[PDB]
Amino acid sequence: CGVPAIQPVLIVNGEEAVPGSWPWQVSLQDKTGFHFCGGSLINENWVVTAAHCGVTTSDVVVAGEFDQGSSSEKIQKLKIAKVFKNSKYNSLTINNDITLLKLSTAASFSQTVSAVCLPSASDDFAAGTTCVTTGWGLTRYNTPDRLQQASLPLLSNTNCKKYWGTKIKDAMICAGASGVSSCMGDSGGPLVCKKNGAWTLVGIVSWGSSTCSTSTPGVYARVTALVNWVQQTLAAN
Amino acid sequence: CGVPAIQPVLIVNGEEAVPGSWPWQVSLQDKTGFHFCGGSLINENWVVTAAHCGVTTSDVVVAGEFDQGSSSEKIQKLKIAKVFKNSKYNSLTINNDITLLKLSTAASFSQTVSAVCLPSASDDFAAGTTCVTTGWGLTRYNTPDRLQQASLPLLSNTNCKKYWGTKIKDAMICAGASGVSSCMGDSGGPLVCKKNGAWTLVGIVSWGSSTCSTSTPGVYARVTALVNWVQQTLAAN
Repeated sequence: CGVPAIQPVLIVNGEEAVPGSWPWQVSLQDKTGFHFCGGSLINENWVVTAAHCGVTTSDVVVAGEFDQGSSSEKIQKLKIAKVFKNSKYNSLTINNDITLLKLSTAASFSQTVSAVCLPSASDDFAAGTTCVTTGWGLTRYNTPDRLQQASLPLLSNTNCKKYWGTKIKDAMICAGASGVSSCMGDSGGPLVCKKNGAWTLVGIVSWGSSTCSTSTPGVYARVTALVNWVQQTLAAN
Repeated sequence: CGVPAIQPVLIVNGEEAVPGSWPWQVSLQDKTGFHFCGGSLINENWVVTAAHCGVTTSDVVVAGEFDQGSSSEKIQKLKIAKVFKNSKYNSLTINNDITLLKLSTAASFSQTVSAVCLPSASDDFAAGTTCVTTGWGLTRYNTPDRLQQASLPLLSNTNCKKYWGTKIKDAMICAGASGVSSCMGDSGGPLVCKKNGAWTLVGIVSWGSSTCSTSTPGVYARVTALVNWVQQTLAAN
């Protein structure tokens, strides 16, 4: 996992990504074809997203897109067999914001469709570390056709509390406050960090500034606090 | 519909309701028993809630509760056969925020469990009209065991724009700004108005002040703009 065939070359204030460079990035679409949330493939049969995306078996997982306005990409619209919302999820506090999507039919991995790595529960993602977030959410609080990316730093929970207070829980990790912002439509999408040459999912786009303020920290589901559940869920289904 | 057997006697700044007086009010609970959203029974097999509640077939519809901390109420924990999210729903803008829940097994109507009425698409709910909202959301931005209620006035879209601007769409109806506020956990719940002696669902608790400010208007899904879909959905399933 985590090594794109098409190497990425480095959301409000983001940049257009190189087509197919974030192979695990999928798009959650309603019956209507409307993109409402991002997702990350972890294997050919499972997608990780935000519990708040409120995905159902009537939504579809779309893989391999770059330009959502395009009809010329070899994309995969996959049916969802079932929705696994983490029982620890608290919608009131947006805590433990993660849901697993089991596909009815397996994605066909290619150059443009592949898996992101998942970390170990004990892994350390240090404050100051520069990671990348991707997605098709608003670029202006203004919806892009083409997939955007942005490099941004991890913050420590303590420093994040400075902005958000008691809203930040252990199962949360803050990123941003750097001149870029994840925004409406980015939710469920990946926050990845590169190490020993591969990308690991450290966060799931969860919530942030009501106006996608670029000077405010973005909040993501801390994958290290949720990976045991991911593993438990895959093991059992 | 809309005529409680146990007559209601007239959420932040609300009041405890008379037990069983809002018979259509249900509670959406996760596997864990955690109440995350409200709902309204429209008949013995269907529940109307907010699309944003992100309900799945793994959540349960609970009917007949007053005190969620109690073990002595004759309540009904109903399985959900399927989730019908309105395809018009836009999560980015929280527009057309409605989902229908079809129960696996029919609720047993009683004195404490019954249906709310649905209006006609053409119905007029005038600004200034006093309605009631119910639910178990926070009473302080602080979660209540016992069901709360609050009377509050309808606002016109135009006046509401004054506070929320372009966020207010045609499928939205504002209520509050009156000294009471719907709050986290109230979502999916009812906004009912009494006329010709019965209660009609005019709104579905949708969104509002990030701090449940009592001087800010609450936003609810305007049932008149969604009732045709409700009827279409029931007709077909």
